Amino acid sequence: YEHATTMPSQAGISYNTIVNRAGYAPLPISITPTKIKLIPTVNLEYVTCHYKTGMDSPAIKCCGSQECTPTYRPDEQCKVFTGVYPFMWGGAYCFCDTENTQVSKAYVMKSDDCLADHAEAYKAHTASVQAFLNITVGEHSIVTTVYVNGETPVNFNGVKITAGPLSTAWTPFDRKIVQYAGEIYNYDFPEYGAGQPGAFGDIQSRTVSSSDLYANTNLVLQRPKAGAIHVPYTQAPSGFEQWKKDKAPSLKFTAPFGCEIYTNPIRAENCAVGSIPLAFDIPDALFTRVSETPTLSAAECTLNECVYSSDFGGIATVKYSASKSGKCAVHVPSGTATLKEAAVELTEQGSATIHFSTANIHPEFRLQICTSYVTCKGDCHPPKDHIVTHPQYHAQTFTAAVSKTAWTWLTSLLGGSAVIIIIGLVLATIVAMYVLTNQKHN
Amino acid sequence: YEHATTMPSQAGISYNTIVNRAGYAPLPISITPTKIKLIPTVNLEYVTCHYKTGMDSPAIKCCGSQECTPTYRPDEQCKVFTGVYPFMWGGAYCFCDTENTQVSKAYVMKSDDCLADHAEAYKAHTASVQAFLNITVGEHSIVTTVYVNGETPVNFNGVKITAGPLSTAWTPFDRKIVQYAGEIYNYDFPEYGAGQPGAFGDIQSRTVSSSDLYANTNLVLQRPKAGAIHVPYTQAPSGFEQWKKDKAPSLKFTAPFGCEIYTNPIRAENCAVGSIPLAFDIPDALFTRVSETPTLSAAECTLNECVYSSDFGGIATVKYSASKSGKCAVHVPSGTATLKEAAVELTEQGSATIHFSTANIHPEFRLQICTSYVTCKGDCHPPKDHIVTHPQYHAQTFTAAVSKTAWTWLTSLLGGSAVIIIIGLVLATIVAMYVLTNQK
Amino acid sequence: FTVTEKGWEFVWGNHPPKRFWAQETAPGNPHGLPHEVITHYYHRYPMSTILGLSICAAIATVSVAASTWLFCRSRVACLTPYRLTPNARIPFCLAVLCCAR
Repeated sequence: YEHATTMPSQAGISYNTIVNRAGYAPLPISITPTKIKLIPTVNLEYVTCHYKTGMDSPAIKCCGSQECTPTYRPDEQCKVFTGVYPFMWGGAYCFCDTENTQVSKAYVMKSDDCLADHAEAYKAHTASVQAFLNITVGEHSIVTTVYVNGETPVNFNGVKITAGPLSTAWTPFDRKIVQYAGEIYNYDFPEYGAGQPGAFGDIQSRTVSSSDLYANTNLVLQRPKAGAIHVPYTQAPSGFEQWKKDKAPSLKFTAPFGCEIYTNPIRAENCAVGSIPLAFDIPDALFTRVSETPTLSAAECTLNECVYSSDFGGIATVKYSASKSGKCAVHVPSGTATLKEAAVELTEQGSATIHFSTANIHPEFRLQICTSYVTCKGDCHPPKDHIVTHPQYHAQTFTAAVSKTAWTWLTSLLGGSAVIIIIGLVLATIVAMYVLTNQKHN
Repeated sequence: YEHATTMPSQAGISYNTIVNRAGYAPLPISITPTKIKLIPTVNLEYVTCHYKTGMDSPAIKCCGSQECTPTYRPDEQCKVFTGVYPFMWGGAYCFCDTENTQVSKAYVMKSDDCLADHAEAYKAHTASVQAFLNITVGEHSIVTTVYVNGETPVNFNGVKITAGPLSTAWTPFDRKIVQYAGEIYNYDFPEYGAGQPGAFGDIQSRTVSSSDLYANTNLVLQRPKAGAIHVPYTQAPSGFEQWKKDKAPSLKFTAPFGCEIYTNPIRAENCAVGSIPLAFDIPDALFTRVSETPTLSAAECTLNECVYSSDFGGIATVKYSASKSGKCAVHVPSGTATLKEAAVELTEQGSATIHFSTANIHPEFRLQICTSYVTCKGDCHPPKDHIVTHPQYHAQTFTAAVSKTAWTWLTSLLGGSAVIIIIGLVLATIVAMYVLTNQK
Repeated sequence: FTVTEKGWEFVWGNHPPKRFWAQETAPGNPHGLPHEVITHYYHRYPMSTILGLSICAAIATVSVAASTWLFCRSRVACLTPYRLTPNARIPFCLAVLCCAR
């Protein structure tokens, strides 16, 4: 039996329904979503870290001339300095006054702490939604990771459930992503080979153990001080450190719809957006007949408590009579009241006490109990808290809180003016006919 | 300096252009694509293989009764048969006539040859084109893999080249892909848990060593023969073998645009679809002044031979008088005719030979040698081979092969009618004025 | 801060996140004294209330104006054939109804 329904994309809250085959017993279905992930297709480009300007020892020749032999190290600067009279601790180094030669050679390599302290630059596109449902169809419950593409069914007890695709293609993640220290940022990093000095990605190692890194760190060798053996350089500071000093806050704190960004798979959690459709391919064996379930006669519904709070702040009470003692489903077909439980276990002459939730000020819904319909009617009152620490358990219908007094003010001041204009039009018509009757005289 | 150009996506055929800076030397550019890949994002959903119905040994209790103990094996059946009189080689097993009981248990397990003989069921989306170029910009030549998204530049000698994205999002692959033995199939496999017996995917293991398989093979246990210890069973035959028997041919035989499906990773190569835009960021140091290059005076172009074939079938002779002996660029601006080489080395008073390629019966194209512009003009002849084994080196211009005689026939049949109708209208106007004159 | 029915969340240092949710407890009484229901539905639904009062005032004004227009035209159409007679003896019933001399 093909049954299609729709579930809102919101974790924690139980979603209840029933299936009414036209001549059989109603089959209750309950789905409570627990954890709804969103895992993009993530593509590593490069990592970066702090650099470490390595320097070779100065090659000194006395009354000679050196040359520049390159090594093709990253950003490998080299320069030959003439007119140098260096000193060691044990006196001067050459005897020649001039024509001595010192060679400075510097290069950029990545830091020793690159392994545990690095930032991963990614690209993300075309995410994949995946929920941890908890389905109950005819008191047979499973807990299964369902995938919410339009296929990939979950099978249990012959029942085939296909939870279709989300109504929205929204993702919190951008086209480019930086991951650093368990937190994830929407940063527009430059491409490989486009890294600029002083900003994020001046070092670009392809992987953590790539052993071939791009480096553009504005390194310039300088002339040594007269009488000293050192290699003086001048370069722009660590762009990774400067990225860490600025760092507009993580996507964990800035994401729309209240998402919960996590790390080891890059994923978002519990983004309250969209809605999941559902397909139920139910076999015919589960449809129990009518007379194998209880069936009421002369039932009546009264409202004990009625507060239009956020949770189950209404209590309806059903006095019933039925010639069996078993459980049967309860359901509200409109979205007027959201019931708490899905079934009520019955005696033969007792009473039932259900808990509902509603946004209405004058609730009038038609409760469906075992196979019948009672009408639960009352008046709800405002709740005592302004602010609660749990979300809403009902749906705000348009014209839900219109408060019959204000229905009377909209009926009188808008329908009464129509009464004024129709009696004016009738009076005008009677006047026109009476003028024509008076001028029938000639 | 931004220089934007567009290259047709086709391997092997060289692409030549020059940058004409208004007061500096012309700068040659030569780009030959070697291998154009096309790689979809590929996601493994399950594997499948031949199966193997595992059977348990029959549990016989002599004059008793048995029960069913589920082992929760895949597609496991357990029926229990009463009224048995089994046999071994050493006579009868039990000694009763009735009330003996035999338990049969069968289950499905994936085959022993699953590791080296199995089909991998993937899902494809969102291709990522990548290209092996060979770039020469002013006798600086590299060979470098490029990524042809609209970024990820290639850097050599200060030049920053970025190959823009393809003008077409075409992929030879469908949403669903099966790989079997180096060959790839657009095949709409059933989802995991949706396998049917006797068809593809009646056995579904999530990975190759997953230790959890989905089996829907229509296994049914039968009743054994009187006086025999065996487990009889009936089931639908293997759907991986039936899928190998069906197997409409691979994607390297049915794909359009000449694509070549390979799988070390799953990719297509050398599809002749679309075109790569290019972006040149040329620095201001490569532009030599004009006076340090050769420059001609009194140059003249004559066509020696001219065949409007598919290869280079035209020879033009350019006689010049050079101020200095050195190599310089040759280029044709239009797609009227495509030259063979990008540079010509000059003497001071020699005559140069260029090889070009055209579709025009009557070509009139303006060459660009070092900084001048000569006008090459002639007539081509039809080739001799009907079918060649190399693709087309030039462009198909609309009205390229009109063969001037047919220009004369079209111009006569299209212009004489207009001449006759305008002299008819002028004659009508003169007759109207003559009537208005005579009615005075 | 302003917290709506769609939610709100803050983090204070190393404390865990606290989510809060507003629920519909507006100041006023929706059950009488019609300047109290208007403040209730103004703090409750601010944008819809001004549009509703604007269109209800516009329809009431147009209706009262057009009814007064039609009644005055019908009074003129009644009394004009009895005000062009040179004796002008308007009968008594139309004098009481149409408010004549």
